[PDB]
Amino acid sequence: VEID
Amino acid sequence: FDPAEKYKMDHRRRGIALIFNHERFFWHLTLPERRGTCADRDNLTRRFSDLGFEVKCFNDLKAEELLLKIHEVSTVSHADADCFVCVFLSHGEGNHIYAYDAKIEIQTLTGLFKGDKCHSLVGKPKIFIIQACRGNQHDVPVIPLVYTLPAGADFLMCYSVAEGYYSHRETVNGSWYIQDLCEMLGKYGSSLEFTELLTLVNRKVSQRRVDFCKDPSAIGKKQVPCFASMLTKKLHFFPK
Repeated sequence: VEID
Repeated sequence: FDPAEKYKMDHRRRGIALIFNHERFFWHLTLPERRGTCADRDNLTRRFSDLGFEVKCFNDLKAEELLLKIHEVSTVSHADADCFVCVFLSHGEGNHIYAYDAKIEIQTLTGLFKGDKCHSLVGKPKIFIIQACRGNQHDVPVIPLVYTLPAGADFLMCYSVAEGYYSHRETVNGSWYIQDLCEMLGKYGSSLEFTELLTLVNRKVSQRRVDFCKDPSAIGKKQVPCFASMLTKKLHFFPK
């Protein structure tokens, strides 16, 4: 999961 | 006064859906690549095409190019369309999203579709959907214990997260919000009222959590989407  | 009044969605065309899809950024912005974004782009393309939209995608446009393209679209006639949809998939913070090389304030984009600037969308839904971070707060989990029209009317702003927060994207499946939006479009898009459907998306996204993370402090963090309606009627996408 990555941060936008 | 009819409490059940619906927008007229019987024009010859559903309308245009634009998707601005941003995966990489000018090196000096120091922004990480957004793997999974082309999955969102493709997912949305399928769901909106199924609802009758003419979908047009643009990938990694620079700000000037992006502005030119949105200006163009705001100037072509939408007389025989039901509505207009515009999607941004990118980084952001505050009240801005990033094009490849520079930030753009979201109000710059929407202002071009206000009623005085775009007469052929007057009285028609103008729907903006924004998958982007909106600040540097990472939401934590909790548990329960003559009638003219205003030129600002009939916008619907659909944000992947509430103001000020990070938004989440899976590197393969795409963003939490776009996956859940597309799932709900697939199941309910052609029947439920659109803000009712967005509310379902809010519940879906709010159930997800960061299950694994290199930063242990971010495990279990959360996100709630947020939509703002200046709509004046019920909005449906019944098969045309």
